Amino acid sequence: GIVEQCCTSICSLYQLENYCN
Amino acid sequence: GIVEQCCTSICSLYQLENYCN
Amino acid sequence: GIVEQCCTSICSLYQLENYCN
Amino acid sequence: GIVEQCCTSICSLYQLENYCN
Amino acid sequence: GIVEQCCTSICSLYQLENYCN
Amino acid sequence: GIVEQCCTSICSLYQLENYCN
Amino acid sequence: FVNQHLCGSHLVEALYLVCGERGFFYTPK
Amino acid sequence: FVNQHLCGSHLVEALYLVCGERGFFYTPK
Amino acid sequence: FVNQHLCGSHLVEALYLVCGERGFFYTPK
Amino acid sequence: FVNQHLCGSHLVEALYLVCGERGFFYTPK
Amino acid sequence: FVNQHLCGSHLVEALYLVCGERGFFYTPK
Amino acid sequence: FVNQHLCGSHLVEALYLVCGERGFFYTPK
Ligand SMILES: Cc1cccc(O)c1
Ligand SMILES: Cc1cccc(O)c1
Ligand SMILES: Cc1cccc(O)c1
Ligand SMILES: [Cl-]
Ligand SMILES: [Cl-]
Ligand SMILES: [Zn+2]
Ligand SMILES: [Zn+2]
Repeated sequence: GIVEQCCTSICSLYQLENYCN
Repeated sequence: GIVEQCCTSICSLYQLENYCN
Repeated sequence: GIVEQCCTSICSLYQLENYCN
Repeated sequence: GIVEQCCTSICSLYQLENYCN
Repeated sequence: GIVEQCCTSICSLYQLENYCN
Repeated sequence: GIVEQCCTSICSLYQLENYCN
Repeated sequence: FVNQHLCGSHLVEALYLVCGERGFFYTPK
Repeated sequence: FVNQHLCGSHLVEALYLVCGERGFFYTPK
Repeated sequence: FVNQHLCGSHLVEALYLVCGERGFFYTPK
Repeated sequence: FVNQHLCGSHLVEALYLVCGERGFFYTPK
Repeated sequence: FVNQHLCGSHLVEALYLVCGERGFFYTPK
Repeated sequence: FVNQHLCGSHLVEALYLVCGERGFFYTPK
């Protein structure tokens, strides 16, 4: 999930936007 | 300035990008 | 929703738990 | 204290509540 | 208290130092 | 810059004040 | 409006802490 | 574990900003 | 009320920074 | 006033995220 | 030392939330 | 890189507080 993805590596605002509703 | 523009109304992320270097 | 309920009045931590998964 | 306890290990909201007044 | 003094008006960092241990 | 200086070592409020305008 | 945006920011930080491993949902108005 | 807990607090702040009115679920795995 | 809760959040973050090693006390109204 | 100080805090956090490597400028009123 | 300084900022935010009207002392050791 | 991104978020919050009405540029290098 998001912790694995974005706490091991920076995520941009576009990568983050995948987790949105 | 950014306070006038974005504290009196809500700014999109696009509008916020105006204050990026 | 949580804004109506918790921005118009202050929510306990118990009340906030209503929005936990 | 709290830095030793809770920055070496996660503390829950119950463990944190010990440091309250 | 600090809320009366610093939420009704803006406190300098000097004024905030009054609430340091 | 500031990331090099203050993320490798703590900076006080006085050290930070160098980066101000 | 802005005040709501501000409020929301703090609610998500509080839900993050309260809800812990359960995680949470945030749905604004 | 603390590092992860700290990271997650910023993650949710970032989703709050990026998702806007859409909202989001936070499900740490 | 909520506005005070919000204010308080930011005051504690500011006392944390200002007061440094002395630490601080936070007593709401 | 205080409300503006509060608003500003959240704008800088949002500019930090939005602007990324470009960095940003924050000039209050 | 920076890691600890960052952690402490979240600690105090968390006490602010958990302690509520009781308030708290922050004394880092 | 995440550690640095997290640190930077607190840096800017701290400059916001310390600089006050002067404002600041945030230029990460
Ligand atoms: C915005 C943000 C916060 C935390 C971690 C990331 O990878 C991205
Ligand atoms: C809520 C919180 C913040 C920081 C560290 C912890 O262990 C707990
Ligand atoms: C206030 C602050 C934040 C982050 C790093 C520092 O060195 C100082
Ligand atoms: Cl952090
Ligand atoms: Cl606020
Ligand atoms: Zn706020
Ligand atoms: Zn942090």
